Amino acid sequence: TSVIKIAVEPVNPSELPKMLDGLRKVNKSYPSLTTKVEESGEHVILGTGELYLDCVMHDLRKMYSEIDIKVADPVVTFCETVVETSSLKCFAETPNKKNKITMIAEPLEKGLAEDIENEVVQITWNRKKLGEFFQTKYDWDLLAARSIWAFGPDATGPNILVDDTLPSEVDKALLGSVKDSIVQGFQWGTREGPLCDELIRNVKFKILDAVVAQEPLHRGGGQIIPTARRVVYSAFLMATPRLMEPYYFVEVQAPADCVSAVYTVLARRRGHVTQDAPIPGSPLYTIKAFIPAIDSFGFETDLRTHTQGQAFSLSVFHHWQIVPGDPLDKSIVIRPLEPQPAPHLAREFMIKTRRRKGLSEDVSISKFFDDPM
Amino acid sequence: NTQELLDLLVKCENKIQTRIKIGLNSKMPSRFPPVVFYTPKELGGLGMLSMGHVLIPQSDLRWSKQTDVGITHFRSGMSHEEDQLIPNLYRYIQPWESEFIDSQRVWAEYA
Amino acid sequence: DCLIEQTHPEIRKRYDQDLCYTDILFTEQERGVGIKSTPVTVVLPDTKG
Amino acid sequence: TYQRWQFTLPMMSTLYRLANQLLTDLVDDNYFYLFDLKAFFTSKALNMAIPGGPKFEPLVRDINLQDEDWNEFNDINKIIIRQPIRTEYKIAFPYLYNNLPHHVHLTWYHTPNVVFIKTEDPDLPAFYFDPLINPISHRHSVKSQEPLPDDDEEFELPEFVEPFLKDTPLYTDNTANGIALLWAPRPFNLRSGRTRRALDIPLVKNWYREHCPAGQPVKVRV
Amino acid sequence: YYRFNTGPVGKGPGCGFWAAGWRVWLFFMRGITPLLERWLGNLLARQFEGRHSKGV
Amino acid sequence: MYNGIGLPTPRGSGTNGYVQRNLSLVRGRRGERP
RNA sequence: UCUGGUUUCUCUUCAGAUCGCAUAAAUCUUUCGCCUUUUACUAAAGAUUUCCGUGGAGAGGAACAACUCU
RNA sequence: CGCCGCCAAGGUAU
Ligand SMILES: O=P(O)(O)O[C@H]1[C@H](OP(=O)(O)O)[C@H](OP(=O)(O)O)[C@H](OP(=O)(O)O)[C@@H](OP(=O)(O)O)[C@H]1OP(=O)(O)O
Ligand SMILES: [Mg+2]
Repeated sequence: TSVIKIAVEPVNPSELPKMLDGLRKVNKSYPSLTTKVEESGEHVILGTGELYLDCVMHDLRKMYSEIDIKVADPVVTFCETVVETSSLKCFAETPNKKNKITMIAEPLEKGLAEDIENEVVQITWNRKKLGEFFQTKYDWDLLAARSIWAFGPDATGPNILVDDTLPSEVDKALLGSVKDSIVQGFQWGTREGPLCDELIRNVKFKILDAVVAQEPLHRGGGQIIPTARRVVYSAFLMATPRLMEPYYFVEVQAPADCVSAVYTVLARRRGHVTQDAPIPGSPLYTIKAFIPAIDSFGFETDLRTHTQGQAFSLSVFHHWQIVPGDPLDKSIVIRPLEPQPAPHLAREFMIKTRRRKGLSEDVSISKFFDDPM
Repeated sequence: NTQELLDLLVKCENKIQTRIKIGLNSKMPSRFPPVVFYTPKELGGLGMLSMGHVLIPQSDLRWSKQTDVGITHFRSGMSHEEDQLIPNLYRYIQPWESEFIDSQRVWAEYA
Repeated sequence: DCLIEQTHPEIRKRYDQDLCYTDILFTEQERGVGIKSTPVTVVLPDTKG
Repeated sequence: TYQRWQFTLPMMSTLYRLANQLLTDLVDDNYFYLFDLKAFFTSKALNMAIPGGPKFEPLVRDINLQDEDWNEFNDINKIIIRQPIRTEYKIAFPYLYNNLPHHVHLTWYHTPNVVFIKTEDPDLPAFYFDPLINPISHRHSVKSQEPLPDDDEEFELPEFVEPFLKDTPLYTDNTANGIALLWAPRPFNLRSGRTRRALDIPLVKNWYREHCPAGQPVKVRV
Repeated sequence: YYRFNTGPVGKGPGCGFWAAGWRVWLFFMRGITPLLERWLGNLLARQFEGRHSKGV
Repeated sequence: MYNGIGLPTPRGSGTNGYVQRNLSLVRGRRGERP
C-alpha cells in the first residue's frame, strides 16, 4: 500500500498548468503514484517509499516541469477503527421526516480482515457458500451469515454489513433490506473520511432496525443516502473510535561488532524487535523488527550513520496498528512543537490533520451526529 | 531580546579590534592579546566595555520566522575561550523596571 | 550485460567501473539501484543450438 | 625510461605486508556514506555541513524569498513532527526533505557489503566467523530423481572417468595471499600497470577522508 | 604528527614523514615557475634594454 | 551542523562558530550515552 | 621447407579517456569579507589560458640482433 | 560544530 503522502506546491502560483502537466507525466511514468486534489486547493501525492519518491521528485523537477517546487514535511496516510462495541444507538432523520434507521457498530478479527483484504472471499460467489465459509470461520449465527450484501471499499475492505441481528422480517415490501441505495451510499461514503478525512477499516456496521417509505418513487428513495451516511458514521464515532498507524517491517543485515546501534535507533523510535537471526555464510546477520512509519523518516540513512557503514536496512508496509491515544479527548492542551513521547499523541495527530484540509474541530456528538432535543 | 543587534555588536567590536591591530601592523591574537584592551585608564590602557563575551543566543532557523520557540543552542561570541570570563556591562547597570519600582517607593517614602 | 556481451562481439568490458549500461537513467547510474528497466530482445542457442 | 611494470603475486603480497600502518582495512565504498565527492558537492551547494566534514562558502542562491501569505498557507505549526529533519537527511537526498535544488550531485547507495574474513592460519577453508543452522547428517524433505543405485558401469570411459584435475589441490602456500590481494586497495589489485611520479602518488590520502576518531583535539579535526 | 603519538611512542620530536609538504611545495613552484619566469624576463627587459615611458 | 543551524559566513563576522547546546533545558529524556 | 624483432635516443601531428585514481597559479567578468588609495588579498560561481607530466603515431639509427614470436 | 596569523609606495625634497 502506497502510504507516504507529501503535499506539493509551485513556488510561483502563476505557472500552475505546467506543473500539472509535469505531474501527469510523472503519474504516467510512475504507476504506484497516486495524486489527489482536495477542497483546500493544494495538490498531494502519495507513493510507496523514500527512494521511489526521491526519483519521482527528481524526474518531476528536472525533466518534466522545470520550475522550482516547494514540498511539505512528510506524513503517512493513516486509518480509523473502533476497538470496543457500541454503547449507544443512533437516530435518523430525512427531509421527508419518514425513515428511522437505528444501527450499531462493532470490531472484527484482524486475520480475516487481512483475508478479505487479500481477495480470499469474492462477490461473484454463491450466497450460501460464502455464508457457510463465514459461518464455519467466525462461528456466527446461521440466519445472519447468509443475509449479508456487498462489501466495503471497492467491495474488498473489511467494512462488512450484517442485517439480521434483530429479527429478519420487519417490512420487506419494496426495498426491505440494503440493496441499491444504502449500498451505493456506503460505496460513496467510505473513502471520504468521517472523523478527520481518513478511511475506516476493521469495523462492521449492523442495522438494528429500519423502515422504508410508502412509495420510494414518490417519497425519499434517493433522499436517504446522506441520511444513511450520517447514521453509519454517527454510530461509528459514538463507540469511542481510535486511529490506526502503519508500521514498516524492517530487515537489517549487520555485523556483530556494531549491533547495539540498530537497537538504540529502534528503541528511541518505538521499535518492537522480533527476530535476531544468525544466518549461515556471511558474519553479518539479520534483525527483523517493526517500526512506526512516522518514525521511518531517514531510517536507513541514520542507521548507516550510527553503524559507520556496516549495517543496512529495508522497510516494507505492514498492516495497521492502534495508536497511543484517542481522537475524542477534550480539555487537553497540545504543544505545537516538542513531539510527544506521551500516550496521548493521537489527539495531536488528529488536530494537526484537521488544521490541514480537514474540517472544523469540536467533534463531540452535539451538532452533526445527534440531536439533543 | 534583539538577536540581530547582539550579532552587530560582535561584528563591530572585533572590527574595531582589527582596526587597532592594523595600526600596529600585527593582527595577531597571541602577540596582541585582549589584555591590552580590557584595562582601565587609571592603571593604563585604552578602557573598553565588553559585549562580545555574552554568548549570543540562536534558535531553530526553520521555526525562527514561524514561532517563538524559547531558548536553545547557545553560540559563542568572541574567539577568546581560555576561561578569563571578561564581564558584561549590563549586569552592572540597573534595569528599567527595577528603577521605576524603586523610584515609586523612593518618592512615596520621601513625601 | 553478460548475455548481451555474449551477443555483441563489440565490447567495452569492465576494467575500472562496472558496465551496467542497462540502468540507463542519470538517477540510476549514480545511485546504482535502478529506477526504470529496459527489456532486451536477443537470441540464445541451446545444447542443440 | 621506466614506463610499464608487471609483477607477480607473492612479490606484491610482500609489498602489501610492508605497506601497513598507513593503509586502511576498508575494502568497499560503504564507509564513505555522506563522505563521497558528490555528497560533499551537495553539502557545498546546500549551505550545510556534515559533522566532521567541510564548511564551504555559499553560492548565487543565498537569499530565498516567499511572501507572508503563501508560506503562511504552506507552513504554520501544522505538520505532524515526530523527530526533527536533520541535515544528513538532506545530504542523503535533497529532493523531498529540501526544496529548490541547484548545482546538486547525487550519491551512491548500498555497495554489496563485503566482509572479508581475514586469515592468520593455514588450511584456507578455515570455516571461521560462520555459524550453520542446517541439521547435518540427516535431512530429506523433497523428492529426488534416481532413488535407485541400480545402473552398472556402461558409459564412463576409463580413460576420462576421472575429474578434471588431481595433479594439484585447491590450495597451497601462495593462494591465501592472492585472494587477500584480490580485495586489496587500488595500488595493490593490479599485477601490472604504469609508472607514476614521486609528486603524483599521495601518501596521506586515505587518512583524512574518514570519520573523526574520538579522544582527539579540535585542531586536528579542523 | 598525531599518528606517531598513538601508543607508547613519545611526545618529543622525530616527526620525519616529509613527503606531504614536499608535494604541495612542488605544486607551488609547478605553477609559479612560468609566473615569476615571466616576471624576471620583464625585469631583464626593464634593466638591459631600458623602460618604455610613453609607449604602451 | 548537527541538526539544523550553524553559520554560513564565519569570515564576515568577528566570531568563529561552535554553537553549543543549552544545558538549562528541561524535559524527560535527552541522553544517549547512559 | 618458406614466413623473421624487444629496448634506447631524435621529428610527427592527432588528443576527448578519472588525457594525470592528484591538482598548481594567473587573467577577465561578477558577487562578497577585511579595506583609505593601490599592488600583496579573502573565497564562491561563470570561461579561458599558461605551466609540471602523460596517451597513439609516420621515419632514421644504435643497443646480443640473430635469441627466435610467427 | 571552534574565524582570524601583512609586506611595500604614502616624508625628511631634486
Ligand atoms: O602547539 P600545538 O597546537 O599543541 O601543536 C604543536 C606545534 O605545532 P603547530 O603549532 O603547528 O600546531 C609544534 O610546532 P611549533 O609551531 O610550536 O614549532 C609541534 O612541534 P614541531 O615543530 O616538532 O612540529 C608540536 O609541539 P611539540 O614540540 O610538543 O612536539 C605540536 O603538537 P603538541 O604540542 O601537542 O605536541
Ligand atoms: Mg595618490
